[PDB]
Amino acid sequence: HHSQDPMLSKDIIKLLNEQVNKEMNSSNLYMSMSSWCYTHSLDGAGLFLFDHAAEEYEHAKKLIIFLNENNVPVQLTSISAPEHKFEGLTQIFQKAYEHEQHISESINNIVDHAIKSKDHATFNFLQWYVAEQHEEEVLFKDILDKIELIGNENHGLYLADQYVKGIAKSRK
Amino acid sequence: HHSQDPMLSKDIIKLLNEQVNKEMNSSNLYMSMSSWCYTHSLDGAGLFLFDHAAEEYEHAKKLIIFLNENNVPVQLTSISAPEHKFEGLTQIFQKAYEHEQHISESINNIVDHAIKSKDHATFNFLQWYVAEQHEEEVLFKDILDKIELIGNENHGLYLADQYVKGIAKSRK
Amino acid sequence: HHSQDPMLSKDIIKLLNEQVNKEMNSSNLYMSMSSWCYTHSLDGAGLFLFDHAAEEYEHAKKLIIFLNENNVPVQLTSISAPEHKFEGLTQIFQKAYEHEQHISESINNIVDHAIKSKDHATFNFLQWYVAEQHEEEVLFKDILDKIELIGNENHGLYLADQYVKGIAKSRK
Amino acid sequence: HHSQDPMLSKDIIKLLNEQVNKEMNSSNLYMSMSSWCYTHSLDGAGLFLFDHAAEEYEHAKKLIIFLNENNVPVQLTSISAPEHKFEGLTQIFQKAYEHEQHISESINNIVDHAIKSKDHATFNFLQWYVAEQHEEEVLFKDILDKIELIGNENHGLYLADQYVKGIAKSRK
Amino acid sequence: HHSQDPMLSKDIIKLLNEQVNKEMNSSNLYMSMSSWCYTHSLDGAGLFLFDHAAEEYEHAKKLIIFLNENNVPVQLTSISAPEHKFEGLTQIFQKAYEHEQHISESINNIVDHAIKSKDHATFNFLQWYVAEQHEEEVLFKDILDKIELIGNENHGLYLADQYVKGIAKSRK
Amino acid sequence: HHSQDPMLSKDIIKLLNEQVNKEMNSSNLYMSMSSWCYTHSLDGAGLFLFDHAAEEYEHAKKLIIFLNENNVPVQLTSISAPEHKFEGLTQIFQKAYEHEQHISESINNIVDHAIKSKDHATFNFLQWYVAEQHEEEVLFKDILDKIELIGNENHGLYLADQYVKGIAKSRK
Ligand SMILES: [Fe+3]
Ligand SMILES: [Fe+3]
Ligand SMILES: [Fe+3]
Ligand SMILES: [Fe+3]
Ligand SMILES: [Fe+3]
Ligand SMILES: [Fe+3]
Ligand SMILES: [Fe+3]
Ligand SMILES: [Fe+3]
Ligand SMILES: [Fe+3]
Ligand SMILES: [Fe+3]
Ligand SMILES: [Fe+3]
Ligand SMILES: [Fe+3]
Ligand SMILES: [Fe+3]
Ligand SMILES: [Fe+3]
Ligand SMILES: [Fe+3]
Repeated sequence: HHSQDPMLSKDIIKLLNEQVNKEMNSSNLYMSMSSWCYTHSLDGAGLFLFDHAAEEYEHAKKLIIFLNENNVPVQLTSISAPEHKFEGLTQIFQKAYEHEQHISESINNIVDHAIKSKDHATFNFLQWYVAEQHEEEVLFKDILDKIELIGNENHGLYLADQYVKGIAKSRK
Repeated sequence: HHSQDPMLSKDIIKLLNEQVNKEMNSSNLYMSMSSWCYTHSLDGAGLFLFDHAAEEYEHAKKLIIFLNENNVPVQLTSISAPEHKFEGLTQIFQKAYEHEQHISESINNIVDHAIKSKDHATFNFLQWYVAEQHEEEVLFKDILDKIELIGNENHGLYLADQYVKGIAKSRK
Repeated sequence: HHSQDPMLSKDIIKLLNEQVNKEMNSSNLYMSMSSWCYTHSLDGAGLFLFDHAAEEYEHAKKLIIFLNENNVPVQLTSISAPEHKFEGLTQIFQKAYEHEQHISESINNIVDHAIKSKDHATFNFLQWYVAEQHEEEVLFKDILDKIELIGNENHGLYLADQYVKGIAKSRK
Repeated sequence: HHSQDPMLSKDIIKLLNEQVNKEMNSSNLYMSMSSWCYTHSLDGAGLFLFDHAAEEYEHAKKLIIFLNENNVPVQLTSISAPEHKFEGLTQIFQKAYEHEQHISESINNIVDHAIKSKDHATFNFLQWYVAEQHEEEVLFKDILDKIELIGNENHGLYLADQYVKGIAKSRK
Repeated sequence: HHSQDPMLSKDIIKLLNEQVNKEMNSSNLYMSMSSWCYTHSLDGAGLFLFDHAAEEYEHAKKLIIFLNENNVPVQLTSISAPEHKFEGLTQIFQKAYEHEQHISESINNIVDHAIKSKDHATFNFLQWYVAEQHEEEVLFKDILDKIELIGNENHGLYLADQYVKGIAKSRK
Repeated sequence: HHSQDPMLSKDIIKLLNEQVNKEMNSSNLYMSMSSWCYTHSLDGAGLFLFDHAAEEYEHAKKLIIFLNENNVPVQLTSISAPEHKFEGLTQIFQKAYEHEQHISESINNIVDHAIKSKDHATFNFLQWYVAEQHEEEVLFKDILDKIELIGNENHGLYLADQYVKGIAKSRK
């Protein structure tokens, strides 16, 4: 039997499939960061990063659904093992914020290509993703700001972890 | 500051981490099978396999939570690129059933090791997973039996896909 | 058409099929004991033993369901005619308690074999059955204890039968 | 102590006891037919025949209750091992319908004997059983008619099994 | 009058009776630790440890109930006078965590012996206890981790005690 | 840091700590009596005495709470092993009633000393305990009276145990 061709252009297909893989890679990075926190008495950050990891995978799934509905083959590549070597809470959140900036840039690039290609189905679809990623990037900026404001001296780590725990609980 | 040592034995830690990675690999395999179905006019099987993929990832997350609570570092490996080329619906479900048999065996091995090691915290924890995996294995056996009973001749693929669609919707 | 092979090992299949037949045999034994009581003015014990007979058959049915779901042929043998010759209420409950001990032993043997064979699907499945059989064995111990405490002298049988009637009614 | 004599005549006692044993035999036959269906990818028929088997045992229990209330000893015989080898769905339902015809005849015989003996307590008691058996006999006639109308060619078995599955679910 | 023999084996009887006494030793230890905290301005830890002591006694009672139902004599030994002198909050929780590890090991040993003896009534019964003990052991690990993360330096004791107070209140 | 001195006098501290240990001893005695009843077919008395044992420990805990709130160190001594051998139901309740009389005397002594010392905080606190102990003493007098009224002959033990069972259940 004959099935209809992919409804999206080759360039958009490539960008979206790359994004699915990016989100899967991201989810594993956050699981690794989460585990570091949990094994270093930082269960507030552990919980926050675990729930964030789960959310990034939810994004991957929503992108997959869009590919499926457009008859676009989902092309899953090898998901690289995440980094696991971390120096401390501040470094983890510094890395995480930089990572979120990279994710934001990647989404901006897809949306820009959708505009250039006149693919307004894809442009319109990605709007929830633009909005949610913006919220996540801001969130990581705010947490990093707070960790750096508190510091790590006299009970600093405890204060920071409890702050992050509060955020984790308020979001679930 | 000093954090407490992992609460599980070395062998159990390794088997559980390997299981997390098995479930992640499984989830990506099912996403790939799902995509094949969606791109070959089999949206019933597509939906079923997508939802199943998401469920295997849920299992991975529950395993991660247990590792976290026991102060056990989670070691995520590189998740292999799943098979993407398939012959048809029957082959996909034949492969899936064999895969579920492998997953069941892997869990049996962990539970057996927990008994031998006298790790009854882990034995007790794994019981939901034993039960859910058994249900999933039986489910794939049943779907494969039904696909083989219907066959591929005449409107066979349509009938089989609609049957699988019904299961997918009922499990939501 | 091809149907999938039994999902359980040959040894486990044999043990479970034997257990189905054991429960059917047990249900008929209890019906016989019940009838003896009803025809000797002991309607309290009659009701109790009838309802117990029905419960043992419910166990047989649940075991059958498990065999069915695993694609295991149910092999029903001849169900031997139950003993019908009884001396009195005490003897009936002495025999019944010994019988329940035998049933408990038989279940212990299946669970032990499941562990040895690493069949944790079956181990996990049998847990409701282990728990319920334990309750039933304890119940028969308690009733036998009470019958022996009361005795059969001045209104003893009436007192014992009314005691058992109370239990029967409280359980339904 | 003295217990009152059986309240029913010798002939009626024998026919009723024989009927209890007939229903027990019937229940085991249907369990065997059900198992054949479940192991040959016919889970619709499997479910239907399992539930029917359980219902025949319910009839046996109601007959036993009546014997008990009339101070009539229940005489349980050895329940024969049921047929376990079958040719297919059509043969199973052909055999089942013939079996239901036999059961209907057996009940007709008891009711007739009750009239001849002027045992109107028994005649009156049996009316629910006459009514329920008639419904069951008609049901098996209808299912057999449908299996024969569909046939075994093409997707015939699948269609027939799904039809029977629908009936099974609607009767729950 | 004759009462039925104990329903458990001599070895299991010994292990379970030892466990009852272990829980009653534990309960008294925690009451003593709790008192130390209350008399040294640590009412958060005082409350937590008092409530924990009460819970260990609840476990002892549940074990006693199981012994009673199996006609097993409860053999209460002398309960040793608990340690009453302590160095501080960190030492108390270090000692408590080590103690909970010992309790976990003791339960693992009973469960292992139940498996070896084929006593699946006892195995099944102990599962709530395995699960609850695991939660308690994890809890003490978590509290010790937090006490160590905070430290005893300027306001440290206050912060740690308030943290423990929050846990105590949330578990009520 | 400085913690405030105990708020009670040395004599009152001694009497209250002695009372905590008395109640713990009492609870273990009643657990032993309960077990005797349970292993000699007297589950009515078994349940009653088990629940009473638990209640005596509840008293111990309430006393401990009062010591804690007054910054008074709790001084737990060795709890000696309870008597495990008994002659029968009457003997157990005779011993129990005498024991309750002793407990009542001990409380009277503390209250008297509180009045003499002008410790009206303690006098006021103990009023629930005076009232509850009075009810318990009266209860054991009533049960002993009933056991003696019934006797040990001709179903006497059964009648007495059932009477006590009724009280146990009504107090739950
Ligand atoms: Fe993000
Ligand atoms: Fe994102
Ligand atoms: Fe501070
Ligand atoms: Fe699975
Ligand atoms: Fe799985
Ligand atoms: Fe039983
Ligand atoms: Fe049973
Ligand atoms: Fe009497
Ligand atoms: Fe019928
Ligand atoms: Fe019938
Ligand atoms: Fe058709
Ligand atoms: Fe504990
Ligand atoms: Fe414990
Ligand atoms: Fe008292
Ligand atoms: Fe008292």
